Amino acid sequence: EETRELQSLAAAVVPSAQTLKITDFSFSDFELSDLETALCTIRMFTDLNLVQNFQMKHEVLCRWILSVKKNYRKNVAYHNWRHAFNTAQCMFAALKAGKIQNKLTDLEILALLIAALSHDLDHRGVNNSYIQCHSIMEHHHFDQCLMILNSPGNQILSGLSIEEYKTTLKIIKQAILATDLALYIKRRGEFFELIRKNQFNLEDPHQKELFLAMLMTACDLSAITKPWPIQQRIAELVATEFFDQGEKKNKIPSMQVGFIDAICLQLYEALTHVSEDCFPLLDGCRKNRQKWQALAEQQ
Ligand SMILES: O=c1c2c(F)cccc2oc2c(Cc3ccc4c(c3)OCO4)[nH]c(-c3nccs3)c12
Ligand SMILES: [Mg+2]
Repeated sequence: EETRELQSLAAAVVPSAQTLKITDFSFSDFELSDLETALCTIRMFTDLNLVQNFQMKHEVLCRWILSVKKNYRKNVAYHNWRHAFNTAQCMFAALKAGKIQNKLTDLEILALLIAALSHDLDHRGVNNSYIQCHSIMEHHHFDQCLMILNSPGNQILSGLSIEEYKTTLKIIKQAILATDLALYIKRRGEFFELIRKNQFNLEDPHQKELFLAMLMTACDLSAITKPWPIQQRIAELVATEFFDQGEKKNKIPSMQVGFIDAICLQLYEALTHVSEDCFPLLDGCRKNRQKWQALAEQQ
């Protein structure tokens, strides 16, 4: 039963962030059970002071994490719980190892972590896009997020005041909507020009919101930064979703270089200017570009 999964999770000991390796940008989840990802997720909340500062009951958080996990589709090859889990893991690593934690409020951190885990809820697959611009899919991901956040027993934000709740919901909404790459493509120019001119200032509310959005995209796409054998396997999953609805290997390397140049490099370059300790994401992205390019030239 589902409630048997909850007992095991609620009862278990949550090992530290160091043991779980969740502070490392190089993190991988291929060796982890579903239960183990749920533990790493508890430790993320815990070591960001979110359980303390917003008074989350253990039983509620556990049930919430499991509800979230249930609302991804495992038959979808890439856009599933593991991608969401990894996205949140990258957010955690960017906050701790990347030293972004200090540049944000606790409400912003809570919203990003929840948004990261929720940002692709009930995704059907890039191909399976039959419904019934304005970023329609991300609106549905947020609706799912909200539906779970309001479910009996899953209300991890009950400890917030009414004002804190509405702010956090606003930030969560913005953050999930930022994972539409069309919005990323539309807003990134400003971010890059504000970093190029040395005019970047997080005290400005508009520039904070813009940064929260760019951070979300950095985490969402961070599989492109992983060590080569991890990257290859995650590329393989993406390909299974893009093709097989669940000669081929000729074109893949060139596309990966195309995607890195078009979307990824500038973002990770920009993020590194904001905080130098996020360099490993840029570095890992460059190393993967080198490797795909070598394959693209017929190695
Ligand atoms: O995460 C993405 C990705 C995305 F998020 C949103 C939109 C497009 C994307 O394309 C991606 C490629 C390029 C690509 C495009 C089409 C393909 C393909 C590879 O293989 C088969 O068909 N690589 C990755 C990753 N690779 C590693 C981690 S993320 C992709
Ligand atoms: Mg998405």
